[PDB]
Amino acid sequence: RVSSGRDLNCVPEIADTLGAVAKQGFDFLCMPVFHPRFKREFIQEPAKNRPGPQTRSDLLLSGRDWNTLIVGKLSPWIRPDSKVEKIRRNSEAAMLQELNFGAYLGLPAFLLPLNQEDNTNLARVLTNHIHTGHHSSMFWMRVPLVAPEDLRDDIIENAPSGEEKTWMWWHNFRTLCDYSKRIAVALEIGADLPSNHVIDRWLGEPIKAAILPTSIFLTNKKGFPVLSKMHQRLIFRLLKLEVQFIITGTNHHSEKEFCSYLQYLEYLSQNRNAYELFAKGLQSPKDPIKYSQYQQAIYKCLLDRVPEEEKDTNVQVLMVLGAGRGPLVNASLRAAKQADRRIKLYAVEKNPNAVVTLENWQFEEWGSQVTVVSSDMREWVAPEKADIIVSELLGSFADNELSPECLDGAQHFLKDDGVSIPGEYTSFLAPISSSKLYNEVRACREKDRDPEAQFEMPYVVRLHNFHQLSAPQPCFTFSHPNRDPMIDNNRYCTLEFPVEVNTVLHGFAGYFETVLYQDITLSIRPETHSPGMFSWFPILFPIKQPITVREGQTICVRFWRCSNSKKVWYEWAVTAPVCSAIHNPTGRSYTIGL
Amino acid sequence: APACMERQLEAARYRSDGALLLGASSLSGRCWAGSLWLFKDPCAAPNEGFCSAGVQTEAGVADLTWVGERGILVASDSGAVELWELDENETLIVSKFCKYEHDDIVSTVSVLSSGTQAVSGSKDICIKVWDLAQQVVLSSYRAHAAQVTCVAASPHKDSVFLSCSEDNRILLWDTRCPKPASQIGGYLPTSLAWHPQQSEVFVFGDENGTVSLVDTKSCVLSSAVHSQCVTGLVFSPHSVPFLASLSEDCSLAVLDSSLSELFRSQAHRDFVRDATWSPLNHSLLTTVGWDHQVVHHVVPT
Repeated sequence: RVSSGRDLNCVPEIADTLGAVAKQGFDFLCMPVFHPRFKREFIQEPAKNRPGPQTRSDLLLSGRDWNTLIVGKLSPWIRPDSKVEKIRRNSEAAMLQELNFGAYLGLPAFLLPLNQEDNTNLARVLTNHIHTGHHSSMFWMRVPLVAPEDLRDDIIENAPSGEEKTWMWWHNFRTLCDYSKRIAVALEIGADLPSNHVIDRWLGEPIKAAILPTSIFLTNKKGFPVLSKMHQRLIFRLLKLEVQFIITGTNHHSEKEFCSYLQYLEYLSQNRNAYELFAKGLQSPKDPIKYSQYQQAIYKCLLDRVPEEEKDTNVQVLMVLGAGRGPLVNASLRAAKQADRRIKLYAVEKNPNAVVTLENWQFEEWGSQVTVVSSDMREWVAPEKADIIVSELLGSFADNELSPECLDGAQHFLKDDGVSIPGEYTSFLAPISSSKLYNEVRACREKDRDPEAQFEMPYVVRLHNFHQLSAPQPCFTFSHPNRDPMIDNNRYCTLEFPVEVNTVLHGFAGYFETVLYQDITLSIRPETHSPGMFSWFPILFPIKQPITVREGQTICVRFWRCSNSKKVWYEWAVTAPVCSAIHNPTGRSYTIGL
Repeated sequence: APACMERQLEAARYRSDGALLLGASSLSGRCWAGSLWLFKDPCAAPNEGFCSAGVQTEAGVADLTWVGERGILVASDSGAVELWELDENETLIVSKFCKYEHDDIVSTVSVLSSGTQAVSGSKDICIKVWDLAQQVVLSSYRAHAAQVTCVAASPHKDSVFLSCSEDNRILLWDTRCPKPASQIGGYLPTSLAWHPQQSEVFVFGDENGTVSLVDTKSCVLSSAVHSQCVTGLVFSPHSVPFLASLSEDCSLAVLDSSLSELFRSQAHRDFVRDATWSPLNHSLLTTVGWDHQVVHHVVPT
């Protein structure tokens, strides 16, 4: 359900306001910690000796009300990036005072206006307050989708980049605040919206609140406020990002008792999938749709391997490499029933903790049809030659987790007429901008290792708070069985991705596509996502220092898959528009061990 | 009547019979509500018991002005413009209306020269124009890019008012035209005053304390009067008027057409908020501040 709040700059008494506010159903109140007209002097005599209390005392509300029901506001008279020395230094001190009272109160969050082009000083005052032991607070920088210098009316006797610079205000803020997790954006909407190509970027930010003026709401024929469709789409995306919606302004629909504006959010939040339902909650490396497509593939093979009159006499030899707990063996068996064909099966797992489970299956359900091998597929001196080798040694990135080195190792007991399942798989890459995934990468900073090695290692993730810059391109192709002698899985690849708009690059996202057998495909590529398959999430490859890109350029990225008899690893580097150090050289941060 | 008043006095406005009007607000404390106080005697102020009439508001008071004689117009903290009538004997104050037509604080309010219409500048960037007799807004011009700090209705032409904002713009407005606003010529503008006789020429004050005289047809004759933000520029009722200037420097400087300083009062302990020359003694200037003092300065002329 939607969460929402009220932006009141006038608060005569807090229990009166919070009393009537909560009755209208708002979850929280954004209010200022000091009166916004009450200018204060600190450097200048004689005003700095002002008697009396500087604000309403914190005793008026219980500590639970402050920490949950309230959000702060920075006073509008504060221009810490003003050019005038005396207006600046008084404004640095007031901000510390209104923020430290934000700490002393225990407020969950604080609103800070970003509307100027230069906000270098404002960040310093906020960089000095984070490093004070005040972690119970958040900063919601108030930045609009469209600047005030563009939303205005052109009714002046002079003529009235220019659409994206609302973001560059922000990226130059967090970059000055070292991409702190304690800084978020409250995105101020207005009646004029940018193109969707920008919105798709803004949702890559940590949008944590959305400020909705009442002046965008139209009036329907029933007299109730509504949003035109170009807004309702954007709000449907914001709801998916779980932001909190703030109703700024006042009742223009003066008859309707201001709570009507909130009622429509509680309408849109209802009237708008299983991958998002199953997914919830970065990690360093019960899906029957994924196993059925293995089953249908085996069915489509056995009919193709076995003529109809050899059904009773053709002993089809399957080797289920990486059987694990044996779901692929139930499938390999169910296909035979579905195909009505004789199969003999060697289920191979090394892990004794699972051989215990397969061996129990053999005695309870499968019978003598299923052989189990306890030695590993690279050691086992097998007695007979497989007609098929079936497997999921795959990973989120297909050539990860040693599916090739194991299958091409288990190829010396495959018939020359034989096939392999998955027979082909090809991994896919695209650049992504994600300021939230990048901070969740830095959050992995771990003691007793090189503090930048967390960027030289991938992370599995349900990509949710991310923007994608280009259609994914195939990086690495593998087809099994290898029809050739020596030639090696050590591979080199280069990819060039076009770019449309100014945006940071924080990594490249891994997907994959696999041909189990002809016209049967598991896939998590977005443009060809398999239905209802969610076992394999994408992966994230971070980079040491983010890359800020200009439109019209190309992102040229080089990946290597390199290996020896001991280790297997990846290396990756961005070289256009700018050179990024070759990541994970010699497996110093990441390996998938043979 | 209200038993108490607030410390931080924000506005002072005489009328023709010399009666003094104060707007007072709580810029601190538990309740940021505010109050209007009418004094037949400017010297009886600020004591509550010596007033003639006054009333509490359900929200702050940022600015006020006189609509005719039996009425007051009020800029509220609540994003609303309130018109308050006086009683028959002017011992009581009554709401002509209260209307919430701003998404943020009503920073300043001025009345157009005919007295029927009013202009309410604001921090919610849109300036608006009010019809006081119909009690409804006719126009809403969102021309600026920031907080409209101050405005000034023309003293001769009803359709004309000024506006300035933190975007450094200084705009002349004419609500008869199809694109009403036009720009007048680095420090930001804080307050404006039309010259009551040279209706086409005005003065402005900026945050750096410089004071200027600039014509509509044009240029910056100016002087560095104050050290800090010039909150208000006010013109005396003389034939040859004297330009009062009051600042956040807690000082009051009074000027003439040459912009040279004739008088300086550092008697205020805090920000001087407003100044209004008395009609019964043109040498007498009354001020108010957040230090709660009500001061009457007599100026050598």
